[PDB]
Amino acid sequence: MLQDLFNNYVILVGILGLIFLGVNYFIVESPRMDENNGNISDYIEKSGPFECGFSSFNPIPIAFILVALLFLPFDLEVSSMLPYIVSIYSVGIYGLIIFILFLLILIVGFIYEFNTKSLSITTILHKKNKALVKNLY
Amino acid sequence: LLASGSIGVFGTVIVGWMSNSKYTVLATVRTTAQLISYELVLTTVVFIIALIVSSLNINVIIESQYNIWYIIPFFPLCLIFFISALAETARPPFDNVEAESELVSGHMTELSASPFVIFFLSEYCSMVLMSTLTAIFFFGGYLPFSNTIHHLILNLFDQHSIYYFIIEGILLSGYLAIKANFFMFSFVWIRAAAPRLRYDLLILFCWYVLLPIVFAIVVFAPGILYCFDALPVII
Amino acid sequence: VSTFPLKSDINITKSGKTLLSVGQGGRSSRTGFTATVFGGTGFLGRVVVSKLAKHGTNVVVPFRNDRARRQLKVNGDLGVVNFVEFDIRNLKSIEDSVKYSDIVINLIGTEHFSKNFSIEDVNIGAAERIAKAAKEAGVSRLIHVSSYNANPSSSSDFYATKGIGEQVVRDNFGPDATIVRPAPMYFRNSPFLNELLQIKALGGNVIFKKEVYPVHALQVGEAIERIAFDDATAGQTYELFGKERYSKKELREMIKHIIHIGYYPYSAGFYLPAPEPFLYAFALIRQYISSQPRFNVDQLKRSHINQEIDQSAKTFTDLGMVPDELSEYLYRYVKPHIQNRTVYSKEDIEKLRDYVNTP
Amino acid sequence: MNLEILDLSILGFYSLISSNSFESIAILVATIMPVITELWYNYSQLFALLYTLIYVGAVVILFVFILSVINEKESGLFILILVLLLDDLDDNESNDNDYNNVYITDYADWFNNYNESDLSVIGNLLFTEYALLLLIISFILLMSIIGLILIVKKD
Amino acid sequence: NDFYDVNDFFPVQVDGIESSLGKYEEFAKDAHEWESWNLQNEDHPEYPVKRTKIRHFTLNFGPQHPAAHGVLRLILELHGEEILRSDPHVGLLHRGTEKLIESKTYMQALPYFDRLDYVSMMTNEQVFSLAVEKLLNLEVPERGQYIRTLFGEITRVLNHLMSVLSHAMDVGALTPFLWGFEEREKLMEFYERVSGARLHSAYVRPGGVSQDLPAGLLDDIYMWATQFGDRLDETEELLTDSRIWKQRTIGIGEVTAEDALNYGLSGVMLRGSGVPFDIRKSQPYDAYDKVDFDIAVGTKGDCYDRYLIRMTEFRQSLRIIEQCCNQMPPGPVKVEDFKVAPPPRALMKEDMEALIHHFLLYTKGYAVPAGETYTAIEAPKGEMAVYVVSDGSERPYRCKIRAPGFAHLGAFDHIARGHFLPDAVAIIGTMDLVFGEVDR
Amino acid sequence: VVYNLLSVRHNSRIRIKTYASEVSPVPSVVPLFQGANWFERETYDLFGIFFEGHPDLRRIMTDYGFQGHPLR
Amino acid sequence: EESSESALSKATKWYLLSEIFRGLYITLEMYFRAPYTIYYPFEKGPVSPRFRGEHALRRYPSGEERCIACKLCEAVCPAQAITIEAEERIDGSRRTYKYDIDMTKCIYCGY
Amino acid sequence: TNPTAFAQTTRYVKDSTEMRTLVLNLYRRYLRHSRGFVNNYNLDIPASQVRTKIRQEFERQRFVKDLPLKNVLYMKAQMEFQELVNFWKQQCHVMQYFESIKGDSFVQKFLKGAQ
Ligand SMILES: CCCCCCCCCCCCCCCCCC(=O)OC[C@H](COP(=O)(O)OCCN)OC(=O)CCCCCCCCCCCCCCCCC
Ligand SMILES: NC(=O)C1=CN([C@@H]2O[C@H](COP(=O)(O)OP(=O)(O)OC[C@H]3O[C@@H](n4cnc5c(N)ncnc54)[C@H](OP(=O)(O)O)[C@@H]3O)[C@@H](O)[C@H]2O)C=CC1
Ligand SMILES: CCCCCCCCCCCC(=O)OC[C@H](COP(=O)(O)OCC[N+](C)(C)C)OC(=O)CCCCCCCCCCC
Ligand SMILES: CCCCCCCCCCCC(=O)OC[C@H](COP(=O)(O)OCC[N+](C)(C)C)OC(=O)CCCCCCCCCCC
Ligand code: SF4
Ligand code: SF4
Repeated sequence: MLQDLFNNYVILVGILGLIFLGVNYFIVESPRMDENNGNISDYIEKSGPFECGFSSFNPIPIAFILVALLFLPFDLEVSSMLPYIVSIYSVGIYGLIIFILFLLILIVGFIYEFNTKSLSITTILHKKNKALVKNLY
Repeated sequence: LLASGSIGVFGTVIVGWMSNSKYTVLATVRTTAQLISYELVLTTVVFIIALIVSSLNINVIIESQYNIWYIIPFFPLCLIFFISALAETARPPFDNVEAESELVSGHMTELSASPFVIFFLSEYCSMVLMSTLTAIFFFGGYLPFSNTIHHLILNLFDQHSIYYFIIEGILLSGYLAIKANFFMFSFVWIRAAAPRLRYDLLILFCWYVLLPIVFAIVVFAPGILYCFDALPVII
Repeated sequence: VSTFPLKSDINITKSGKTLLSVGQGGRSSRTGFTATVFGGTGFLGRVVVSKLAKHGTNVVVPFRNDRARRQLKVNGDLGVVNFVEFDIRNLKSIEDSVKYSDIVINLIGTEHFSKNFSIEDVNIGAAERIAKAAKEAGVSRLIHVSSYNANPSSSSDFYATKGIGEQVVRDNFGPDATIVRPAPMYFRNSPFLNELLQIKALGGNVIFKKEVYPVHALQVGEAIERIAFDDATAGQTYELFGKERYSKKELREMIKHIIHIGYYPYSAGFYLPAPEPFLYAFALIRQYISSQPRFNVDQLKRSHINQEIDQSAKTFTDLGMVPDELSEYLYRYVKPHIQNRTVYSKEDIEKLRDYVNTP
Repeated sequence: MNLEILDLSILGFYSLISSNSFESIAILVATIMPVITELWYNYSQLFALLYTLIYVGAVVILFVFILSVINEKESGLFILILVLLLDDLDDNESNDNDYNNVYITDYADWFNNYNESDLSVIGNLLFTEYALLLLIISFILLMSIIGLILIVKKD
Repeated sequence: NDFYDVNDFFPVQVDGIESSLGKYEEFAKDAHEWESWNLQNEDHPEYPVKRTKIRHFTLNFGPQHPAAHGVLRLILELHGEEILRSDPHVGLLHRGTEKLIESKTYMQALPYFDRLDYVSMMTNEQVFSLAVEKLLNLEVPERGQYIRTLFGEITRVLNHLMSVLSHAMDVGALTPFLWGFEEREKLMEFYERVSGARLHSAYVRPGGVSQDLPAGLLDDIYMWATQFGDRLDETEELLTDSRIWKQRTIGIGEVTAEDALNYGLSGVMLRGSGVPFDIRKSQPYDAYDKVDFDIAVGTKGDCYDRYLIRMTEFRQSLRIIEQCCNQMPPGPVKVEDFKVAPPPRALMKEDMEALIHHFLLYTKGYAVPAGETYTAIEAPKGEMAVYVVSDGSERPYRCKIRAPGFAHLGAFDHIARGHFLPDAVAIIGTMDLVFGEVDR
Repeated sequence: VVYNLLSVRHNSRIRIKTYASEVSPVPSVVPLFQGANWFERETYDLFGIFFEGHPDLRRIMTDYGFQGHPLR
Repeated sequence: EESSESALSKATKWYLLSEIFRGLYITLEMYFRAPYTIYYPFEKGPVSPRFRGEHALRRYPSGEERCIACKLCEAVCPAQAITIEAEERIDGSRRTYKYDIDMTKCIYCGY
Repeated sequence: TNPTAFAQTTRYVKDSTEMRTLVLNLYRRYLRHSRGFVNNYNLDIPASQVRTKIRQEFERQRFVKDLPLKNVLYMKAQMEFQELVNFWKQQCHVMQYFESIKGDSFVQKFLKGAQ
């Protein structure tokens, strides 16, 4: 299988990257031509954040962290299913039973993280209600 | 194809991660997990189709659908593929990254001129690509809607002249284009009909609903194929 | 600024015009005058137009760059700042820029030349034609602006044309034409403080040995205000500059610490030393390849000339204004290019001067 | 002009000068890409794509995910080029000169009429011959799922 | 303090630290280098750690935001994503209408009310008319009251089309916005056909309405009314039963009945909490006592309940609008009292006393007997009321305007406590914050 | 100073009038009615009335550092 | 235990997105309808005789100005957009010699 | 509902001595945040002058005798602090606060219109 046609494509796309950047740099009118008030550098008002107009100045939930952390074990489970795809016929029943076992052990992990509700954001800080109880004497 | 897409995911989260704007840097932690979470679902669906043909070649998958289109046996995977495809391109209703009402332009609230176009062009190259990929995996790719109409049209040209091969190439890409257009239509169509989905309920959707189903099928399709002695081989 | 730009509410010009001011000097007030700032879309014009329109003096601003003049109007009330399209190769337009005016200011000038104008046509031809037309239009006062080393005998083209430009004004308008020769003016977005902050300064050692005196652009703008509104300044020449002597090599390094920019300044290209015969060659090429005003050959000769003070002319003490030192104003004009924020007072800046020269 | 050398010299230049964690994560991506590209050509196209799918797609974007969580706060040109040049001189990883100067070939044969990809053979052996290695791996993955939750989960 | 800040176990007495080569004090001057000799544990709850008081991440949901449908500066103090404290900074649209009304007669002060709630224009000027007519001891004739009910409900439909559909747009549904805003174009045509302005129709005035209805207006309100029922269904198609819409609203912004009455929440953000109160019933005004219509009361006090109540108030408006089309009487549209209502132009140009009254009404104004009042109506947003103080003169002495949105926005902190940033967007939309009324 | 109270119970409205001078404070009803937090914040901004017992009294309508109380 | 729907019916609607596919279908009905857009400036939206727009001072058919400088409009004008200065004309008529409207101060109210 | 940062309850003091303790305490609070005022507001002057001008405004009211005047000047004293800390004022306002600036002879005022 030849890939010299593919190589020229990758090279052209690499050339297309330089063209997109520089075409802006050669077609925009000179700062003097428009208003001359300054370049992007000195014009710090124009080169700044957007805060809807008013100038101002990540303790993320642990549930978000466990979403990203648990992505890695579940990704290596999916990527290790790749060898079974292109060899499903020649491993027969034996490799099919092994594959199912390879999935059951990982599912017991899915059960564990489903019961603990690890991914739920939860609301421990707020949403409290109480019963007004009179304390007659 | 899956490796190349995951490089683009790395490209998306980098936009905000080099910025101090609060709106732009907001759409990194939520952007990162949304793409991370629905990448498992998109990767597994592609692997189930690859398991039915026992080939990781795009051309072999398309040709394997001659007698049947994988939308008929694997209709649920097509809904799961299309749902996942929306999230990966950050299209609505999975729009929470660049939500105008929530985080303005998202990462693009600090982008202007060329960096805006290049990033905007990327979102629409993915839309065209992921619409073409749904055509390839479930609607037969470049295969004709009718073999008879395909045969009748091509009999009007002589196979010994280059005019025959232009017509076939126009036809074969035409079938793909019509199938792909229907899904580029559905990208827009769902945007005009579904309100945006909340992010916290969005991460729990792919993990607590989609992933168990996708692993359930990946243990289901090998079972049905083995039961009838129909394990696939690359001819 | 303050609250009233005048010392009296009645001001009679050389031409018998009696101008009566109304109001307290704010936006809704008027002074009765009508100036004409040429090159008001330039760096110095914007400050000069702003001060005049701030106190209700009608200002005619001839322009050629349509977009660059839009921001001039915010300074004046309704009907105050007026716009006249013009070109110095057109006479009719200039004869309409000065038609109704009572003060004419000429800030047009260049240190670079272009494919359509040379330095000879701009510093000499334009100023002459303005003064000739401003005289025939019955204007009482003309104020002109030239360089800080106006000397018709200079080998540099900038001071060759700037020096001759002074003569052709008084030879056209007459012996009443005021003249202002400001030092290098520093301000926000100033051409002077720019090249000191520019990172990749090619030929830095060749360019930055030139010595000058800093001067506030606002004080130059306020000085021009006092000159126009005073009739005792007619025919007088002003040499506006600062007290303390600063060299660009000192500034380019004192600035360097405020910017806070080890390996990087050498790797980033902050220092780009160059043999002079190359600089004369590369700046030669960009005159006909670059479409933008680049650091050209004539500017190179100026780097061999320090600032000269023509001691026979006048200063700020004639105007009763204390010149402002770059010590107290350098910091606030580099904050755009700039834990706890590091703030430099007058003492902090002067101490920073000591460190640069200490080996 | 083996340009793969110039990519690493740039990479070796920025590894000596990186200060924050943004550049440190950049060295990771700037190292896998030469690893992937030099595997795509020459040795193994299958493991170039496995690296992209598993390293870039899975473990690299996790680094930038936690860097946004952790924090973002806070030499001389002669010594660097001197070190890089000194690092550049001696690049022979092995000292068997004949093994590095003499070329070899293989002879093909037609005895293998059942031609299938490497990933076919790897699956053939991993799911049959070394099914213990495969099963322990799912056991190591299982411990991580439990291990991540016990370390990080608060309550 | 401001800049920084600093047991479950037995207090254990350890005395006599000694090693094998000597005692602690014999090597205490070197133990600063030996880190296994640190007597200070880093896990003890009494460990002094001088940690700075880093402020919570404070996002500026500033005015330049599609959610801020006016000029709002919402300051959100949150732990992570769940919102701890929110500080709305209103006043960016404060124009001092209340100061300006005191310098203008009652007829000139009327247009200041169309500019409070931009979208409920005619109900704004209905509450100023009711208050002044109450002070004037005058009553609008029968036809005038039906017109103010007819355009009191056209205005209510106009408001909810703006409020419900822009609320959906923030949540994500872009299309239902567009469909409804063509109905707004069709309804604004009735505003312009009777008054001459699409938005700020100074139509309702103290004493009645400006002019009579043009011929054929009733036949256009009807022809629009026959079709409009299907326009609400196509809105309820995309939103009412959508699981994504119900995930964005059910359980979001819950308000108890005790909390609603305490914060003075009125209109729909009080019937969502289950209280069946409505000002068209408590103090019926301007022919609202003649027509028959129902009201809808929530039970969960969340955004989904208020969504349903508004969609019911659509269909109850379309039920009143038809009756006003059928029960419209003939007669004068304004008080037959030329000392408070300008005479017709034809009579002005022919009758001497009409010319005198036309003259004094447009220069001097009409005097209002001294006293004060507090007139409330059921505005589309909620309870809107004015406190007008008269002094026997032709200009109001005081006019306080009680805008429903202003009292709602105060309760935003009490409701948003314990919600995420995408949930704040829903709560603002469910409040209907047009900031002309908030910053009157 | 005028207060308007609503009784959803019996469908009634009552009005409380209480005077005040420029320097004499007035009790804050925020401990009773939470809805008066902003209505008292507005009255001070536009009348300068001292409200004793208000948890957070500040400008709500006028600009920050606005001198003088407009409705006087 | 009191839900009328069976478990399978509730899950078939849930897994197959019953109301969403309907929601798409209603949106697709609009695709085959006549849009509302008019092509301004080649067409104009409806106007009525009561419409308020630009101001104009009128005349009698004989040509004399209609305004007798009575200053009524100046006194009604809520925004004080009108400035009238008047005197007896050269021939004795009660006419105005100065009449301005600050069109940036008028609220287009029709008083 | 909860109050915002650096907020205080509004209580009408009835003792003169009690107020001065609050007045003196508040003064250091202004002084403590002076460097942050410069940093947050990007002021062009060192923090020394910021501490300088704070003190002057306290003295301006030092000699009030009647008590009811004392409270209101203290009630508004806290409010200006609270707005300054929380970055509620914009940079334009704070600059103009510290950017503020001998009378002319009778002839001079007469010459230019006087007042
Ligand atoms: C298609 C091209 C994509 C790359 C475009 C950028 C090219 C610039 C050169 C950087 C890449 C070289 C590879 C070595 C990594 C070096 C990263 C580094 O040290 O910082 C570079 C960048 C600019 O900062 P700089 O001034 O150079 O260094 C001092 C800044 N305090 O500091 C920054 O972090 C700014 C943002 C740069 C983010 C780049 C992310 C890492 C690169 C990944 C994409 C390319 C993958 C590597 C391919 C080449 C490998 C040799
Ligand atoms: N630090 C400084 O800036 C110093 C400058 N000077 C001199 O002061 C004078 C004013 O320059 P400055 O305002 O500071 O900065 P600029 O150089 O930007 O001002 C040049 C002005 O002259 C106009 N000009 C140049 N050529 C033409 C032309 N053919 N036709 C019409 N107008 C033309 C320009 O109009 P346009 O903007 O539309 O191009 C511009 O308004 C200059 O002569 C300068 O040499 C002296 C000492 C210090
Ligand atoms: C066939 C391939 C195309 C459609 C694929 C998706 C099928 C969705 C319906 C199954 C789920 C379900 O729950 O179905 C059942 C549901 C709900 O029934 P119910 O509310 O109990 O009915 C009430 C009681 N009756 C039964 C007496 C009436 O019906 C539907 O909502 C049907 C929706 C049809 C319109 C959407 C289809 C067109 C979409 C675009 C096609 C190009
Ligand atoms: C066995 C057959 C397998 C079929 C596989 C298909 C499954 C698809 C998902 C069904 C589950 C579901 O819609 O779930 C809804 C989930 C989470 O809902 P929840 O948090 O659990 O609350 C509801 C359930 N309750 C009350 C029981 C707990 O969120 C959503 O609204 C996701 C909506 C995504 C719509 C994206 C647009 C569609 C584009 C494609 C068509 C053009
Ligand atoms: S002054 Fe005004 S109202 Fe009176 S006649 Fe003239 S235009 Fe008409
Ligand atoms: S329409 Fe304009 S000019 Fe006429 S009264 Fe109203 S605001 Fe004044």
